[PDB]
Amino acid sequence: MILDKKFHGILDQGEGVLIIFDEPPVDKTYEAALETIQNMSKVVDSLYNKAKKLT
Amino acid sequence: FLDTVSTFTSYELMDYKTFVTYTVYVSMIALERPDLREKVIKGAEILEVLHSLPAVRQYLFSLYECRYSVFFQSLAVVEQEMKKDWLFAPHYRYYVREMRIHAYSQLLESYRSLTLGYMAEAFGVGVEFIDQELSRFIAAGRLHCKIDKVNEIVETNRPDSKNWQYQETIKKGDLLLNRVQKLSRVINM
Amino acid sequence: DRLQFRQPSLKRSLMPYFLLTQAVRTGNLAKFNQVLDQFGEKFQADGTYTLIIRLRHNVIKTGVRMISLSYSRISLADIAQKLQLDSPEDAEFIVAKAIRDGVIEASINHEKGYVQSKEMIDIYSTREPQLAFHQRISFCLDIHNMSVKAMRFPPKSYNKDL
Amino acid sequence: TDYAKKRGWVLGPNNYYSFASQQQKPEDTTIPSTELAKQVIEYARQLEMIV
Amino acid sequence: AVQKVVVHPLVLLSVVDHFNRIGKVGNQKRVVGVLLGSWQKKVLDVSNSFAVPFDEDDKDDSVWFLDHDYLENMYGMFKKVNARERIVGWYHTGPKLHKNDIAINELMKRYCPNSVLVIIDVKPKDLGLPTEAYISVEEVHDDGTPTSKTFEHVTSEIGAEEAEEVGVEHLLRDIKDTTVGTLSQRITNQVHGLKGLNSKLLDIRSYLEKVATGKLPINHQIIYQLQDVFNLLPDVSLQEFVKAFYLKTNDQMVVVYLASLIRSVVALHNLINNKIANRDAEKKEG
Amino acid sequence: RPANHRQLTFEEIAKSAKITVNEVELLVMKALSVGLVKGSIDEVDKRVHMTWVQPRVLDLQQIKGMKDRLEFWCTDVKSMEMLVEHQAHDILT
Amino acid sequence: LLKLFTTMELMRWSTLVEDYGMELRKGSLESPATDVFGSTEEGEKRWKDLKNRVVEHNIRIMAKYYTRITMKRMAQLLDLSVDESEAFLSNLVVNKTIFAKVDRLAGIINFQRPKDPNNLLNDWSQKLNSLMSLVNKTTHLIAKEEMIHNLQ
Repeated sequence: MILDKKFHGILDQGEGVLIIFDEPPVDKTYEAALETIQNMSKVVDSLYNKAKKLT
Repeated sequence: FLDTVSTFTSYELMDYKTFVTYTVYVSMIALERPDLREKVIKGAEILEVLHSLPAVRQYLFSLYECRYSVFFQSLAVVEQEMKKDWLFAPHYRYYVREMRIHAYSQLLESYRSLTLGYMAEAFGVGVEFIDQELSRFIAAGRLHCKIDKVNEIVETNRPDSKNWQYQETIKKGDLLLNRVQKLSRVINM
Repeated sequence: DRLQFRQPSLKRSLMPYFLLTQAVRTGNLAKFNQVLDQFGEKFQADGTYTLIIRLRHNVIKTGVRMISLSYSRISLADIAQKLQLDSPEDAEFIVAKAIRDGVIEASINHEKGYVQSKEMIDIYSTREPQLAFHQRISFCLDIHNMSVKAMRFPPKSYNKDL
Repeated sequence: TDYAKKRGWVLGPNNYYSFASQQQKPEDTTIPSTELAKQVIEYARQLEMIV
Repeated sequence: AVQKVVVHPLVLLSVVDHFNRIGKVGNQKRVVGVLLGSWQKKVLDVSNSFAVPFDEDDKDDSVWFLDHDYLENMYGMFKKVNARERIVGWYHTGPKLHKNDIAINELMKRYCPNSVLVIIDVKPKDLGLPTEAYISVEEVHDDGTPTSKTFEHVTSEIGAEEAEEVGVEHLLRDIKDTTVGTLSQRITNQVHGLKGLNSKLLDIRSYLEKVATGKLPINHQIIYQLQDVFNLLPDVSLQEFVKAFYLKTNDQMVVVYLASLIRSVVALHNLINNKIANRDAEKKEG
Repeated sequence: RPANHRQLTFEEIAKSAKITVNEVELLVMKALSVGLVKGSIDEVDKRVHMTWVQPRVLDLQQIKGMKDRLEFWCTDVKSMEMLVEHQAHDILT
Repeated sequence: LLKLFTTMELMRWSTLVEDYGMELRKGSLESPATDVFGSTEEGEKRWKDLKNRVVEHNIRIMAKYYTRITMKRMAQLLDLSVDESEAFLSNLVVNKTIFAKVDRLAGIINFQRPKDPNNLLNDWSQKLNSLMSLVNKTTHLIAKEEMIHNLQ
């Protein structure tokens, strides 16, 4: 069920320590990464345009 | 392979059962459990074609139930079937390692502190082999954090969530830094 | 190794060196000592055998570094045979020589006669974060700021004549 | 003899004791916050000076 | 009763008129005017007001001069033209609070309802808020001192309704609006330190002096709560706030990424045009 | 002590009030029952945490400490203000 | 009723034993205690559930307090087994004990100290504290500034 990720938790064998944690800022890193990836295409295409207009 | 519903028997290139036998590798290995549940488990295709051979069904059930006992026992058949193929020959080294590291990552996903006993009983293999195995999967594998044997029990940390999610953009950030250094290089010449 | 760059030059240039540079991670002294000199041509034609006579005994340092990246507990038999060196003194001695380098992290402890290590490779995440990425933020912001200057001055060089 | 008057450490029951190891106390975070504020000022300068 | 009040600049500008029509007297003592507003609503609102002659004596401080007839006439005509505003209280331009002010306010405490007292300065050298709203109520004293009129500080804000903003903005053409950005924010981030500096320096000195060197038991008891507030922050080591600093610095990193990326996007058109326009202009020049 | 390791222990309390370690829980329970103290200790290992309290009548050393901490705070705020505004006025204005 | 009102102090029920006993003894007021106890099962159920209700109640009272009263030691001071305490926890799960922090090693329980989100808990606390400090420092300061004018 943890592998199914229906909830937040992790098991243990020897120690038997149960740890529960969550990560609220989900929408931040996603949109940030999307912005980076999208802008990469812009910069690369710009490099293509400059390489075309120069050499 | 989502078009398998409309696919029929073809004597021109490859037979249907051969196509299924070929795609079962990428479907079982390259696709994780959510992908399986979303595609093949929800789909009736594998439900229909599992009656073809008893092997495939066992291979799927053993992996889905995370049982390496029968898996390593039938692993020989999988290895022999993997090789001696036309186009599937050069990749026989890749699928094995990929499946092993995928199984290890899957098992270490829901587990943090693992004792040697339960692990040795689960995999049914010696500790000395998984020793060098995991030891290689640390550096060369690059899956999880450092493992310490001081307690004679496998214990990980894996802070790959919180700070690391924000540290996923540092690589593309450095690449972007080099790329704007390139942009600065185009300047004036 | 070579990944992103595909050209039919560096490949052929690295072909004789590929086997040995791949053999570096393995770290076998005895065999590769003869193997290098066997087919060795160009890198030994570099002259005066300098970086290679350094490399020969650098193999054991990179190897013990791989041990530093490996587990803590050191066997008197198993890993001693794996490293092809068996002796109580030189083991802990060379290990200590790897510790004094400061390139790794280890905790020297003696209780039953066995030497353990904490060997924590864990990053700066959730440990003194500010002082950790401080210089990174400053430097990267400096680069991005001189990049702002780089998007500043050339447009002026465009607008100078118009 | 020499290293005793050189290193100037303590000697126990036939054993060498080591001190001042990772016992260093971190900062109060007040000073680096101030120098970071100064860095913010410098950022204000570099971003807007010529303006 | 009243949580907060609203004071329009018009009355203070009427005080500016009080400093206008003086005509070089050579007396220029405190002048008590009559403030008007709406006591109907919970929040007090000041529209306009008028002025009444007020004189005192050099030696004797108990001398105060008001006018009932002029007040009833002015308020009568003002109520005749506008029924949306009535009497509330009075105000003085004196920087210091005289003891006779309780007797001065007692009149409007009798004839009118409870009055609010406003203290301002004759010379606008004060950087802080010139207007302090003081409600007049009778509170039970803890020390056991006889019940007397006590002035309690009430928070206030300076604002205008509709046209007054336009009039002020037109007459000034100097001051700037909020204008979110670099200079508008950094000006505040600079001068605010002085805003606290001059005030605190003007306060804690006279405080330190009058505490040890002085008498007339003004009930220092509240100042123990003052010092208590000063002790509410026992030099936190920030050790618990480290994670908060990490999150804040993470947000700072987000700002860095956003800035760098956006500026990288803006640099496109510039680092295109700077080439393509110049080369074409140059090749088509001759 | 307004500063310098506010953190304390029940040792001093039990020594001054000559009471055992068993009755200090009921003691602080009564202390929280009155409502003059908001103190709540999050401790695991033996510890005592303290909070806001009323000066009430008077203290001389707390007056000296008042003028001291106040003078220090004031000259610090002044020093930082002048230090920042020094370059801030020139490079920004 | 005063002890059941608010701010209940921890005390032994053995002192209340003879109180309820004499409450059964005297017929001046609240006489039909025997009529209340007329049913053998009902009386025991009501009594046991009363003791359970108050032994839950005081826990709910100290739940607001972060003082960490260490119920492990409290069980020793009350001279009771931990089994019925675990039963009281079985009552606590339907009493909504869902917010808490426990330990595998020791029996120390924590009704506070959560993950502490930087934008929520410490943020709100710093908000209220700093704001109250600022406005309070704003009031009595200038209030005193007005008070020293009475000396002139």
